[PDB]
Amino acid sequence: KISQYACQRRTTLNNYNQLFTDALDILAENDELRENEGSCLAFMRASSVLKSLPFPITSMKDTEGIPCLGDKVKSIIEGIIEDGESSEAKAVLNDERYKSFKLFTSVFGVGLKTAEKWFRMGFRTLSKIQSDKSLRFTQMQKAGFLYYEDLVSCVNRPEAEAVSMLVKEAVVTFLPDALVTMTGGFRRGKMTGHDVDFLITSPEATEDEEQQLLHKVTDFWKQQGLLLYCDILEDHFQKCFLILKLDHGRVHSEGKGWKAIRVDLVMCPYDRRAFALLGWTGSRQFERDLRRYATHERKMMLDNHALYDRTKRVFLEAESEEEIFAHLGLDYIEPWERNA
Ligand SMILES: Nc1ncnc2c1ncn2[C@@H]1O[C@H](COP(=O)(O)CP(=O)(O)OP(=O)(O)O)[C@@H](O)[C@H]1O
Ligand SMILES: [Mg+2]
Ligand code: NA
Ligand SMILES: [Zn+2]
Ligand SMILES: [Zn+2]
Repeated sequence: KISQYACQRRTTLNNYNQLFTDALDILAENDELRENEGSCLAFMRASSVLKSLPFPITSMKDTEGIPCLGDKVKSIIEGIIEDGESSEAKAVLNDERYKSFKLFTSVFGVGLKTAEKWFRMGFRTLSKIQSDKSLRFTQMQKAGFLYYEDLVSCVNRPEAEAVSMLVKEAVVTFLPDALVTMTGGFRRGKMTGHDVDFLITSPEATEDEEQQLLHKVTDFWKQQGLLLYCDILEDHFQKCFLILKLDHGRVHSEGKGWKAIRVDLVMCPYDRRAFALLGWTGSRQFERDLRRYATHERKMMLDNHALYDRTKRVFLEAESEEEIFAHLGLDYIEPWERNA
């Protein structure tokens, strides 16, 4: 029996139901833009469970016994079986509010509130936004527009590895015992991503040394002329959202000779490294279900910093992700099996 929880399913990148899940992902994204949290969650859970299937749905009979497939979702699956397309997802792709919100929030520094403001002002294109004489932009948005074409092109594995080298070189200069781990999509086996994420931790660094590392690393890059954008502002761990200048010569896999890359660095206390690694590896749906399973099935409270047992009234310690899964009573799910 397929569990309703992503943390009790193995979800690899070989999706046999991309026709269904691409449509369900568009409908979920539209509900997120329209602030319809409930309908968003229903489409996300349905899409997630279909991603775990070891076979493609080819008839409505194939959906029997699958959880998280409500009547609305089954109508969408039925329609795709009928003519290979989703009329509902096609209408979203042609909707002016959906097109505008996707386009505006694709700019680094632009969220739902700014996207909504620009749409209600009558803006539909980034060219008209950028060239407007009355609009005032945040420092994040200015960087978002300046490096737009590089940031909107996907980061591949040779680029991610070239960034990892840069991060490690900088970090070990100030903390030689530091452990630097690539997290996010790339840790789950993905070939591409919109950014590169790293978890940094040090077994011997003091509270002050831990606090100063991201300032030291970014000042070092600022001096080297590689820091294009930097925000050291917050999970509750110290983190930074950056734009780094990646020289093409550093990539072992034409233009200006470099590419702007979105990089996120997270510094955590050594003792919480397993909780942080688990939270930053993802996927988003895998994390949501892990936390929901912990609460509803185990009366435990899980986040990126700790695991608390409400019955035993104790915090549970872990040196690895495997120990967290064991505390929760779950079979271990490998990072490449967390693509829920
Ligand atoms: N601010 C935050 N607080 C807690 N957890 C976070 C977080 N930001 C991200 N995460 C978790 O860490 C991961 C990476 O951050 P993001 O780059 O924004 C999404 P991603 O799908 O994992 O990478 P992608 O750009 O390759 O698609 C996600 O899987 C996410 O669930
Ligand atoms: Mg990521
Ligand atoms: Na954005
Ligand atoms: Zn990120
Ligand atoms: Zn916390």
